[PDB]
Order: sequence, then structure tokens, then C-alpha cells
Amino acid sequence: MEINVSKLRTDLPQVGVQPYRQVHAHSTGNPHSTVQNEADYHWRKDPELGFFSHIVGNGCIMQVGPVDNGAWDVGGGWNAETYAAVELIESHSTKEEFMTDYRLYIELLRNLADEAGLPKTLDTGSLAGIKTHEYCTNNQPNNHSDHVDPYPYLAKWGISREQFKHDIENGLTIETGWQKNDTGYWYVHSDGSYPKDKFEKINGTWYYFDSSGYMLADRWRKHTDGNWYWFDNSGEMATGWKKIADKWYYFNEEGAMKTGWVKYKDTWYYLDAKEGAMVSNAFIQSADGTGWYYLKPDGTLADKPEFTVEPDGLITVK
Amino acid sequence: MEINVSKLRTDLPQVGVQPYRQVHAHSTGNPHSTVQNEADYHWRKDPELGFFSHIVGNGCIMQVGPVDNGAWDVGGGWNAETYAAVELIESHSTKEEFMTDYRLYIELLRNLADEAGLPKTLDTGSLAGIKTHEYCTNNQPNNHSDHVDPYPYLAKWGISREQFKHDIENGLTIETGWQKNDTGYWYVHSDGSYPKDKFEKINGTWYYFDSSGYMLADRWRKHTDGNWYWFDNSGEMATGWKKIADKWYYFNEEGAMKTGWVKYKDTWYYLDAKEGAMVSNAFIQSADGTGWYYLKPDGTLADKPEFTVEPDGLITVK
Ligand SMILES: C[N+](C)(C)CCO
Ligand SMILES: C[N+](C)(C)CCO
Ligand SMILES: C[N+](C)(C)CCO
Ligand SMILES: C[N+](C)(C)CCO
Ligand SMILES: C[N+](C)(C)CCO
Ligand SMILES: C[N+](C)(C)CCO
Ligand SMILES: C[N+](C)(C)CCO
Ligand SMILES: C[N+](C)(C)CCO
Ligand SMILES: C[N+](C)(C)CCO
Ligand SMILES: C[N+](C)(C)CCO
Ligand SMILES: [Zn+2]
Ligand SMILES: [Zn+2]
Repeated sequence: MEINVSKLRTDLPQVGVQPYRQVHAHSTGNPHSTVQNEADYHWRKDPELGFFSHIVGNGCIMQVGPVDNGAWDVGGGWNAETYAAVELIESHSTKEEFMTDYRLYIELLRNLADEAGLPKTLDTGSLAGIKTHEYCTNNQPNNHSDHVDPYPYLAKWGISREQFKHDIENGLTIETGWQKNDTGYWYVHSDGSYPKDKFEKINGTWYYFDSSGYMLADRWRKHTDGNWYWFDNSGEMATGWKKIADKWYYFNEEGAMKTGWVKYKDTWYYLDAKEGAMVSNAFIQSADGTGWYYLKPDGTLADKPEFTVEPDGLITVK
Repeated sequence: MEINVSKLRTDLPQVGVQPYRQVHAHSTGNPHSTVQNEADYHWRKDPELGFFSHIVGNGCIMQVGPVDNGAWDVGGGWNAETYAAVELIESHSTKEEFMTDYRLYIELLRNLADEAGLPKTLDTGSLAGIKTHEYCTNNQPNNHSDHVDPYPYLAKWGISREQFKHDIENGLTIETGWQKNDTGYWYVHSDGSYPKDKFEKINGTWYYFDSSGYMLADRWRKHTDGNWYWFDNSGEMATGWKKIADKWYYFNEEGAMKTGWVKYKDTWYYLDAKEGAMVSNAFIQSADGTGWYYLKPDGTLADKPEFTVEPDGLITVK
């Protein structure tokens, strides 16, 4: 992993003695500090106020103290078991920024446990392994701590204590971008979320995803704007003219199915106001209700319709 | 009451002695005999086989034996309490024929109880009053009878034992023909039934009655034949042209709302196939799909429509 050691303090005291049986998972408790803020403060601060080894934030890891040397990180006896103490910043604005750092945090904690010759377990009853500050607060001997990080901050962004344990113990893989199974496609954002019952523009193209997250393909959808949209076999939102089930429809540049008069090259077409399909061999009343326009069998507006009237008088138009 | 005494036997023996405390309600137990059949048989028969005083059937009452003389009618000790014994025939083909006779039966039983100085009660615990053969069978001393008339035959035509008792004790009024309350009209047939959810022709005129029996007035109804019918303020089924809520409809001679082309005097009108109303200022495609007929703003078919075409070319028709 890439580790920034520019603020790694080399003047910190050893706490306890080897072997160190624990890696400690923390969060800063600061809603505004960046990873650099934390490193700079840690750099100049009085170590007796507490110290640690790594800070994860803003897409990077800054090692601020030694490993395998104990630490004053959990306010109690298990300071003497600290192989490493990893802090996660709490200043994320979005779940995406959080997940980016959470991935590094999980990988770092797991790596440090392996390096220290410890089980990759979270908050178990054995002395060794990865322990949260909460677990230390609750279980360490000679405890002087009331901290319960990082569970509250993780829960904020949707990581339950059961998920944290699972990620620590299994590692974390988030398959992002287009995904597919036997049922259909879905699209996973950087943070693991995916669109459901909504439009999403992906790589310059609009798609719609159903309530389970499945991309709509070869399907109509009446949107919330009261408009009809159509999605072809690739899921792409229809624009322009489309022949759908042997009928012609027209969609504007924003995908909305149009009704009424639409110009096409040298001619005009009329799309049924009720069902949307191109109308043919029909009279359409003018907007001022003065008169009528005739649409030929091929759908094109009759520029110069000619009429013959039988005695009936049945009208034939041409 | 009108009583036919042409077959009144004067040779029957007295049974018991005055006073006679009971009027007995019977039914013949014969599914085919008419009132005359019963009277003729009673006339020639061996009295020891049983006898009575009145037979009600076919819209009349034939007195076949004396009153106030006892009778051999109930096969037991209360033969000696018989002031009168009234038999109802069981050969009715319809509920109407039954009700006609049932009315006479009720009135006769009540009248005979009054005449005999007895309470107009049915099957009570006191010695006196109107007693069914069933009640006698069940309660008389020295019983040799298993007859339970007239309850089964009454129940056949919809008179429960509770109704029989009520009619005997209160008398019976059936208000027939047109009836009305604050909600609407209903029409009561001779037998007390009235039409519900159906057409009924009354005095040469068709009406429709809802599921509670209320006549429909100023209302549409889609019938079971898939046709629409309309009923005006008097309930009469619409035929011919009707303007309903400012729109014109046409109904054929059987009341069915017509759609399509209808001839009227010197002209043709067209009634919308979907909602039925007269169409105006519109083109209607010919049946062979060859051409069109134009309907003027007033709804009349344009015999000689004349067209002018603007460059648009917007068509104006006249
Ligand atoms: C993530 N999937 C789209 C596979 C299913 C959601 O319900
Ligand atoms: C001919 N239409 C106008 C209907 C479709 C064009 O592609
Ligand atoms: C309705 N959307 C704007 C989401 C798509 C079309 O532009
Ligand atoms: C009627 N539309 C064509 C608009 C939607 C398909 O069902
Ligand atoms: C009645 N039609 C309209 C069908 C024919 C005109 O004469
Ligand atoms: C006899 N009524 C019509 C009054 C009511 C039936 O439900
Ligand atoms: C004029 N209509 C034909 C519509 C009605 C006749 O009474
Ligand atoms: C449908 N009915 C026959 C009952 C009435 C019209 O004639
Ligand atoms: C539509 N109709 C006129 C036929 C029935 C009224 O609701
Ligand atoms: C497009 N309209 C049919 C409205 C006008 C013809 O030029
Ligand atoms: Zn902590
Ligand atoms: Zn009897």
C-alpha cells in the first residue's frame, strides 16, 4: 500500500513490550479535520495527550507513528498491546469520500494484523487481533477510557457493526460500474450504491433502472414528469423517430415522447395525442378549429389534398 | 264472504257437544284435486274416513259440512272441539294461484274464529282458538293422527310457520300495484312479489327496477344484452330520439341505444360508436373504408360538402 511517512514521529516512547497482540481501529472524533490536519497536529502535539500510528483520510494513508512499539491510543492497559493504531477521519462530505477511505482503512487494518502475526478478527474474546477503541474501552484492564469509536461514525455512513466485522474478517471487494447477471444489468457507483426507479446518465447516455436496480431494455416507462420514455435493447433512452412494435413514435432530444404535429424534412407528421403513434389516412382538426388537415395513408401531411364527392355524397380524398 | 253451499252435506253426525272451542286449519294433501274435486269427493265419501266443513281453492270457498257440530277432521279427541275445519287445496301451479287462495283461507279462518266466539290465535296453549292439524296431532288427547298440515304446503310457497301465525293473528293485507315512498316507486304483483334488477312491462309500458325493487327514473342502465337503456322522469323506457344532459341519443323501438348511422326525415345523423351521442362537425369513414362522410355542425349529413384548400393546405368544409 502507498504510505506517506512525511509526518512520521520518531521521538515517541515505547509503551509496554513486544509482542504486541493488537491492532486498534479508531476514528478521529473530529468532524472537520483533514488527514493532513490530523498529521500536522499529531506531529506537534504533546504525546501524553495520546498518540497513534496511522491516519486514513482523503484517499491516503499517513503513518504518523511507529508500529510494533505500543502506543497511548486507547486510554488503558491495552495501550501496552498496540502494534498499530489506525485512525479514520470523520470529515467526509459524501458517502463516496467515506467509502474511498473506508476501503483503505479495512485493507490497512488487515495488512497490519498479518504483518504483526495476528488473527484478522474484529473484537473477539481472544487477546490478539483487531480491536476497536470501543472494545478496548469495554474490555481492557486498568481502563481510563470512555471512547466508543469507530462504530458511531461508521454507522453514520451505513456501515453497521456487523458489516465492519465482516469486512475486517473477509476483506472488502466492491465491484463497481456495469454489472450483469441472468436477470439484467445494474450500475454500481464508486460508493457501492446503484440507481433504482430513476434515470441515470452513464458515459454520456441516459438509462432507466427499475426498483431493484435492473436496467430497462426494450420497454416503455411513464416518468414522474407525466411523459412517456422508451428504452431500446441496449437500454439507451430513445430520441428522435423510433418504430416500436410496428408503429412510429417521435421522441424529443430529452427523450420525452411527443404528440401532435412534428416536422420531418420536407413534410409534417401527426402523432396521436392519446397513444402517441403516427396517424395516417385521417383528418385532424386545425388548432383554431377552423378547418382540417389531411394525413395520407403513408402518414405525410397532404399539402394539396384533392376531393371528389359522390352523390352520397361520399368523399374520396387524394 | 262468498260461500258456495251447493255441496254442503246435511247428513253428517254431530261429534262431541257444544261449545266447540277450535277452528282447524288443514290442507288436502292432494297435489292434483281442485276445489270442486274435493267437494264432490267429500259429498259422496264415507264420513268415517274423515270429514270437514270448508274447502278453499281456485278462488272460492265451498262449504261442504256444517259448523258448530264437531267433525272427524283431526283423527283424535279434538274432533270433539271442531267448530269448523278448513281445508286448503294443494294443487296450485303458481304462487299467484296459491296467494289468491291463501288470502281467502286466512280471512275465513279468522271470521270463523270470531263467529265461534274464539280468540284469533294460532296454535297457542289455550284450548280455544285456531289450531293446525299439526298442533292437534301433537297436543290433542286420545290422538290417532300423524298429519302435520298445513305447514309443509304453506312453506312450499314461501309462508313460514311464523308468517302463518302472524297472518292469522293480524289479518293479511297485500297492497298491490304501484307503491311509493320517500325513496321511489315499486310495483307489487298479485302474489306480493315485485321486480328487482329487471325490466317489467306494466300497463303497456316498460320500466326497469333496481335490486331493491325501486323504479329507475332519469337514469341510464347497461342491460345484460350489452345494450344501453335510458329511463325518463316517469321511469318510462326511452325510445326514439332523446336529448339527455344536452346531448342527442337515439333508441330503437325496443329501447336499445343505437350507434352508427340513423335516418331522420330527409337526413342522416351519426351517433358516436363509443358513447352514443350525436356527432357533429366531423368526418366519418365509410364502411368500405373508401372515403368519408361529413357531418355539419348541426349534425346533419352533408349531401354536397364543398371544400376549399389553403396553401397549408388547411381544409375548410361547407
Ligand atoms: C443488485 N441487484 C440488482 C442484483 C439486485 C437488487 O435487488
Ligand atoms: C418516416 N418517419 C418520419 C416516420 C421516420 C423516419 O425515420
Ligand atoms: C428526464 N431526464 C432529464 C432525466 C432525461 C432526459 O433528458
Ligand atoms: C401508449 N404508449 C405507447 C405511450 C405506452 C405503451 O404502453
Ligand atoms: C348513410 N350513409 C352515410 C352510410 C350513406 C349516405 O347516404
Ligand atoms: C319494498 N321496497 C321497495 C320498499 C324496499 C325493498 O328493499
Ligand atoms: C333533431 N334530432 C334528429 C336530433 C332530434 C329529433 O327530434
Ligand atoms: C329488453 N326488453 C325486451 C325487456 C325491453 C325492450 O323491448
Ligand atoms: C355512455 N352512455 C351515454 C351510453 C351511458 C351513460 O353513462
Ligand atoms: C403543421 N400544420 C399542420 C399545423 C400546419 C401546416 O403547415
Ligand atoms: Zn479511538
Ligand atoms: Zn288435516
